[PDB]
Amino acid sequence: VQLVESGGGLVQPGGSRKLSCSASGFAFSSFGMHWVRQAPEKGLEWVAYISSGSGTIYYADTVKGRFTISRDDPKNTLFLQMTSLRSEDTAMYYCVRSIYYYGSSPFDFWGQGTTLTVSDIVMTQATSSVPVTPGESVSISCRSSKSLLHSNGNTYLYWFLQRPGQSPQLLIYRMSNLASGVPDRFSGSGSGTAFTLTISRLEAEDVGVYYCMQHLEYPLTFGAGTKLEL
Amino acid sequence: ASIAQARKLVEQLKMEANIDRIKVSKAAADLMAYCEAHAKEDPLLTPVPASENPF
Amino acid sequence: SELDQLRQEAEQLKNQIRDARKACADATLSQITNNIDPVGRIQMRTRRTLRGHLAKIYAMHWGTDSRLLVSASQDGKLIIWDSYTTNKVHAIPLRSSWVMTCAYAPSGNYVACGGLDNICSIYNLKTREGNVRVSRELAGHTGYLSCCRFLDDNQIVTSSGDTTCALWDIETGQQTTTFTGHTGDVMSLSLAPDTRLFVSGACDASAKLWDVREGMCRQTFTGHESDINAICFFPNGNAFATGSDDATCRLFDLRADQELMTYSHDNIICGITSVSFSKSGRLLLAGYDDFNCNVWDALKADRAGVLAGHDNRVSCLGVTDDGMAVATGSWDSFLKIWN
Amino acid sequence: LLLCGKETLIPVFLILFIALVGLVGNGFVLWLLGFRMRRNAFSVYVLSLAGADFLFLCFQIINCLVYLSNFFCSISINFPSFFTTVMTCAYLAGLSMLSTVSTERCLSVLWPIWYRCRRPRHLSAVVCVLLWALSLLLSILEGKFCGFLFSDGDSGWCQTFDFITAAWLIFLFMVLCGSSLALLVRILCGSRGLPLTRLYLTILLTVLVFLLCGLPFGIQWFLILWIWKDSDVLFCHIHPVSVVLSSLNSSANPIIYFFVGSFRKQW
Amino acid sequence: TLSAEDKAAVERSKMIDRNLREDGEKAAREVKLLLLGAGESGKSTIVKQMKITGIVETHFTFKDLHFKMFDVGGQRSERKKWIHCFEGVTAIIFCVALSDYDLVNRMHESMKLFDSICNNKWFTDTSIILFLNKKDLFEEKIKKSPLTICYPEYAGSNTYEEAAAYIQCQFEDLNKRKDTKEIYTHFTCATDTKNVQFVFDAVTDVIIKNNLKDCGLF
Ligand SMILES: CNCCc1ccc(OC)c(Cc2cc(CCNC)cc(Cc3cc(CCNC)ccc3OC)c2OC)c1
Ligand SMILES: CC(C)CCC[C@@H](C)[C@H]1CC[C@H]2[C@@H]3CC=C4C[C@@H](O)CC[C@]4(C)[C@H]3CC[C@]12C
Repeated sequence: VQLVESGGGLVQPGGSRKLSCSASGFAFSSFGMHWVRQAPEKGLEWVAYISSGSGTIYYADTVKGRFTISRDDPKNTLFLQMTSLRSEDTAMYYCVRSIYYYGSSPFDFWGQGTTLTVSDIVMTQATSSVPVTPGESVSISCRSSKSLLHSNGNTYLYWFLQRPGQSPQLLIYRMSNLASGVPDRFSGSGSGTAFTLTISRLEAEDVGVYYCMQHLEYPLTFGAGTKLEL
Repeated sequence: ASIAQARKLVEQLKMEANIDRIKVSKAAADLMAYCEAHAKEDPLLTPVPASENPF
Repeated sequence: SELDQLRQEAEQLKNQIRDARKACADATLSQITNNIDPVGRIQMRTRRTLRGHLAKIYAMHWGTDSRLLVSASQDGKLIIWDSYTTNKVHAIPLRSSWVMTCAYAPSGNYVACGGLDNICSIYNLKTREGNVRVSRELAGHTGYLSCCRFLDDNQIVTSSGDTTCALWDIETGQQTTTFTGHTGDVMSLSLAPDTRLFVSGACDASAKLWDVREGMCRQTFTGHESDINAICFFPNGNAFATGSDDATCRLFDLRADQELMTYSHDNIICGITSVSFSKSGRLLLAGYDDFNCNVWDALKADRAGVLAGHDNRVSCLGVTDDGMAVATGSWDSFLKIWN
Repeated sequence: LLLCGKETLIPVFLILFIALVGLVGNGFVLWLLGFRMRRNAFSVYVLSLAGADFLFLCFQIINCLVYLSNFFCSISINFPSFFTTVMTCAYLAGLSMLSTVSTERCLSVLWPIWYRCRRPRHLSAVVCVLLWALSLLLSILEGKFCGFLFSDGDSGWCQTFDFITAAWLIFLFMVLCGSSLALLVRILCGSRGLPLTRLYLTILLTVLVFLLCGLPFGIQWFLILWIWKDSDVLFCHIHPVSVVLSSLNSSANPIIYFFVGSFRKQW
Repeated sequence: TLSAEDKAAVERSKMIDRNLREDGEKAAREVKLLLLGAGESGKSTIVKQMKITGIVETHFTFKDLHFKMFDVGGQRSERKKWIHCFEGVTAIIFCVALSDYDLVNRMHESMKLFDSICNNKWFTDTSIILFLNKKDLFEEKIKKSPLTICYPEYAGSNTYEEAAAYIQCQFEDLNKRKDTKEIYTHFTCATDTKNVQFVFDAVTDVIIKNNLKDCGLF
């Protein structure tokens, strides 16, 4: 499983650029794709979403009209055509696979991201920095502006970890379920509009920024970013 | 030739004979006691209301 | 002759077994459960209809979460359905179309199906590549599979038309135990709730209680005069029910080692394709091939209800672990989920 | 229908009886195929035919009820002039579905391996909406040029395209008779496994239903009122008996084309 | 209502429905032939003539038509338990060796098999294509050995044609409903390219009858 993106670089503002992402080693036509970007010293901001089989395409309200997301399944490739670029589009762009069925784990694999340089429901992670000692337990909470509990019982809150110098990585999907490759020392809990991620017996390579995301309705919104330090 | 198969069948019936059988009154009593002890936990005996019914 | 006196010793053992088991027959289950109030009319309406198969369904199986169910039909498809939202979670194409059994792993990570290809194929549902692929094919079992049933993610017991059952190790792929002793084709299999023993019902009109550990027949049960197509344990793990082509179901108890009750009716002359109990075991749901299902009161042998929503032979049915639903697949390509 | 009144009355009771039992049949067939049963590609043709007979028979209830209000209760209900236009659209699309069903059975017997394998799946939908579009177009342009659509129209184009619509019905009649003819020649020359008596009776039954029930109201609505040049002495006799015949066709179409085709499993 | 994930679940289920209808209309436009007959009766000769461990499937194409032959006789069990799986085949290709009459009552065993298959409740209207095999062997064997030891009531010339027509007449007369299904008797040589043509011509009648059933005309 590998998403590797290309097509970044320097764009003079007003110009245009196509970003491309090649997939390798997973059934690419069965997966919905997201583009989630990240500004140079800010958090993750979701940009665009194309479904499996291109049947449903959504965008963020700040990019709607100027950006176009388009997949091509025989080449196993994803494109984002970006027209009339402004200076707030300077970011690092991440391709995300996500598959949706009963019991699935969406947003589970993220790409490595490309650097663009241009020359609803809100999430409030109230703590921006936590002083951490290894071996201890750390609880990280975030606030929603709406009850994320749906009528079917799922509370669509997603906990991601971005280790420094890397791409973010799914820890918990739907407030309580551990992702594959995630140890049992991570746990999540909460009620509607109030959630926490607990890390019992914290070791190293848990240092990074923790983002909480909603999947109740589009646009998908992340937290500002709770950062751990050792 | 066939007597090895016949001796296998005689040993099967020979372990089959020596077994502790309880009487069928006790057996029917345990079946009836299981069905009474779990009758409130059966959502097809008793009609479930539509609140906790997921259908 | 030595073979003739050996057959004489065999029939003497059979006569001693029949006399020793009628010596423990003092009172029928009808005579004990005649003061019990009946369950009344069981009215179950069709709550879901699952419509994606394009051929005759021979097997379904429920998940342990009582929401996912796998379904096998002759178009080379097994579909994993979300039973609540009527959605299709997975559509898994089969390498052989002729599929007469399917099972769903109790962890939920695997399905396994088999048929006339003589192979229980095992499919890993939960892959990082996102699709379903074949994990193992359990070859070498020299007859069509009638029923394969999981114990763990690593053990599975198959039954077949080479008169044998088997216990397999999935990861090595080689069968570890062979259960021999039926003389007809083994048509159905049911594991106990503790999974340390199981029953197999076959075409010699006899059901045998096996033992998964040491690998040999503990008890043998007769009483049907025709070939047994369906088998199911009671939820206690002590009784089981058989269904066959002489239009009767029968209840056997393992400790009493004999017949207790015959679920028969003179209106019914057709065969039985599937049985299951409810969660308390008061209802025995037999699927027939006069196109419907009957719900028998399993303690009094009344016929409490009729599930009559199919336009062909009811071929498979299954009750959830919750007891909240009964699904009934059939030969007219429709699952109906009843409640 | 108020031109003679007294001479048409027991035909009007046969209109209401036959159109009610045909409305029950067409609505039950439409609910069965469109919603309940699984549709094969012939069921698109049975579906559009049942919809055309549904519209035709319900508009004959409306034109029956105007006469029933005028003769008995004496309320002049003025149901408007474009009801006749969509009634004729229902009539021409019903006859075009009859001819298209006959052509499809001929194509399934004459080229059976094309019909099994190389046949496009949505060809029934394309043919149904194209002949419904041509039926609707001819009916509204006939209503536009004869005064049934917003009270304008010249007679010299009205008889000219009434003749074109009647030429369309005799073209549909020769397509139905030629397709049933080629179908019966290819079967009775070279069949092996088919029940030929039930097939013979069904094919000649559909041809005699199209001849003696459907086509008379069309040839008396599009030819006879321009050629025979009589408006009072014969119209009161031949108009309601023609509506009796085509209401009988539109009532007996689902019991031939669906109920014999599906519910022999009952008895 | 539906959340943002349940809508994508329903969209996934709809796309699975489109793949299921594509595969079902792909398999519905195909001829399924059940190959039957006793052992050592030239079914291997038949499956090398159409094309060139339980059930053997063979796929071949002839005159824009895709055929799947199922040789199910490799696996031995009680046939009544799995014979309902082939209800709905287009035709049953039965194979009978003509030169297997003097060996051991094998022709009486294949008549027993033909009586079981032809009068079955699942193939009550399925057409049968009957291939009488090894006819050159039957020609060279009928001169030295008579047909009396297979059929004792047979009175006729011990040439190829009258006794072969007698074996046809016996095999045609095993059915109880002559009006319901068709039996297409053919004779295979050692090597000839016309057996798949005979299968195609017998299948065309079943395709015509199924097309007429499809159009309500039966
Ligand atoms: C005695 N006059 C009393 C009025 C009266 C009589 C009989 C009658 O039913 C026949 C009708 C109804 C009626 C019926 C049709 C149906 C055939 N075409 C679709 C057409 C028209 C229009 C029409 C017809 C003609 C020549 C017809 N020759 C018989 C000339 C001009 C004209 O409108 C410009 C009709 O009139 C509105 C009305
Ligand atoms: C283009 C315009 C004229 C069409 C509108 C006509 C109206 C009255 C309706 C009545 C019944 C309808 C049909 C009902 C059934 C189907 C089957 C579907 O698979 C294709 C569309 C089709 C064939 C519909 C086409 C439109 C239709 C014929």
